[PDB]
Amino acid sequence: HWGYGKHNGPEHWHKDFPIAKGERQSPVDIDTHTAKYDPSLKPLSVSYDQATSLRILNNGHSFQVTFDDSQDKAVLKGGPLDGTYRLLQFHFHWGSLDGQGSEHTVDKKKYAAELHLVHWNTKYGDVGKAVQQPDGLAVLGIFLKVGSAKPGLQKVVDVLDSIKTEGKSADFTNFDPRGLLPESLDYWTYPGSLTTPPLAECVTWIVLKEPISVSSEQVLKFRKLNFNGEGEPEELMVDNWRPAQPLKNRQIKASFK
Ligand SMILES: COc1cc2c[n+](Cc3cc(OC)c(OC)c(OC)c3)ccc2cc1OS(N)(=O)=O
Ligand SMILES: [Zn+2]
Repeated sequence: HWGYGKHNGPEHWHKDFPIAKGERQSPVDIDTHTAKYDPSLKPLSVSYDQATSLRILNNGHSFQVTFDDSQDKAVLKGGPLDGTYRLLQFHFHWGSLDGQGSEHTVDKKKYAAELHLVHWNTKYGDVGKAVQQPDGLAVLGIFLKVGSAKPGLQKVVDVLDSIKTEGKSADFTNFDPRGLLPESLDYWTYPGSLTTPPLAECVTWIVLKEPISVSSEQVLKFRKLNFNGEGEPEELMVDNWRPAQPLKNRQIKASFK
């Protein structure tokens, strides 16, 4: 089954998921000199004041915080989107070294990690239906660089000890995702896919220009999670990122000049 190792990593995924070689795969390198300023793009509207986090889970390839998406509590709208998208979860991708870990790159520059906030289009009623649609999901991507600590991330960092191995989960209530956002909401956008299997091409990507800073002590605690389940040979959860895919017939648009 798929993963990020030598024998089951991204270069192998196409054998189980032929769409891995598709026309709108993610992530991509963002070439800042060929991205196109689009003045018709609206500002992002991020309404997270009513968010209700539920649980944090090690799913064997990442860790994720899940939210209550049974109502329009935490929604994303505006930008390139039509309609309302509800926040479902966030998770991270990170590296074994501070020079790698992000999935998207900017002028070939890799960041230490990348935060994905996954939202689904309420027009489709449930996330399972949305993944079958070209505009089903919107993923907000935020880069992490190593520097000063990010205080709003520390509650996540402090609980990772309790979900060290695959399948462990814990109650994780009253977490405010607004503490993870950069100051500016300037963004690039392009049509893309999930970066994990089944790699469905259902995502409007929104990648923020401004990275957030995290401390070396914060990101080191990511690197001590395990891919394996408890009682299996230990395997540190690092480099759980898919490399950049061909842009093919797509245009990256920028909201900022
Ligand atoms: C942890 O990484 C991810 C978890 C995801 C989890 N989901 C949830 C999901 C995905 C589904 O199908 C793919 C579902 O229908 C089978 C479904 O029914 C409830 C729920 C969707 C997209 C995801 C994308 C993810 O990665 S990414 N990098 O493309 O944002
Ligand atoms: Zn992701």
